[PDB]
Amino acid sequence: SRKKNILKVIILGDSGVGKTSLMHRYVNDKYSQQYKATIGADFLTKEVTVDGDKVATMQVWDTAGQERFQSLGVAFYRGADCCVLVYDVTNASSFENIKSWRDEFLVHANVNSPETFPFVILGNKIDAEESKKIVSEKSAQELAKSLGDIPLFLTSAKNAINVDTAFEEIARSALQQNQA
Ligand SMILES: Nc1nc2c(ncn2[C@@H]2O[C@H](COP(=O)(O)OP(=O)(O)NP(=O)(O)O)[C@@H](O)[C@H]2O)c(=O)[nH]1
Ligand SMILES: [Mg+2]
Repeated sequence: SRKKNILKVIILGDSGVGKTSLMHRYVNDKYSQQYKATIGADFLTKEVTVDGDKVATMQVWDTAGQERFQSLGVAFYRGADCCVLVYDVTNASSFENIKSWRDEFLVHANVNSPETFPFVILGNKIDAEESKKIVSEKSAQELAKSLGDIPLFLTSAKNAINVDTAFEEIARSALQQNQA
């Protein structure tokens, strides 16, 4: 009935990049222009089908990007099946911080094979005006390759662009990690 081997997904990234917006666009297909800043760590669940015939339940964990609001530490990272690294295409420092988030996860999630553990990078706010978008796709692809050929998706939680495609890959990678 209730107890399931869920697929545990952690979403990480700087404050302001749109992690909460992405979680709500994925799980509830809704977008609110103004969410409160996230404090601690909470999750939502979504039942999904992976690649046509596998049913699973995703547990998507949303986290606090601001250090003053990280009041739960990082122990909840353990047991994760996939880690999502979000940057804002309009914010260079959020992009520059992607590897430190990857590495923070790796130190504390106690995964057994860091080299094969699935990461997915999301460059969010691709709907922004072109003049505001300062992180290039080319630059993002270079980083994703350098971190181990991790998948990169450009998204908009606001306009519902590519969040479904991205989480299709998050779900398939999570399931593969969960079952291997
Ligand atoms: N243009 C645009 N703005 C977005 C998009 N997604 C989120 N935003 C804005 O980015 C801002 C931060 O969004 P939010 O989801 O709360 O970010 P967060 O990463 O959860 N912040 P925190 O880490 O503090 O909880 C808000 O102003 C939000 O409206 C998007 O796809 N496009
Ligand atoms: Mg948030």
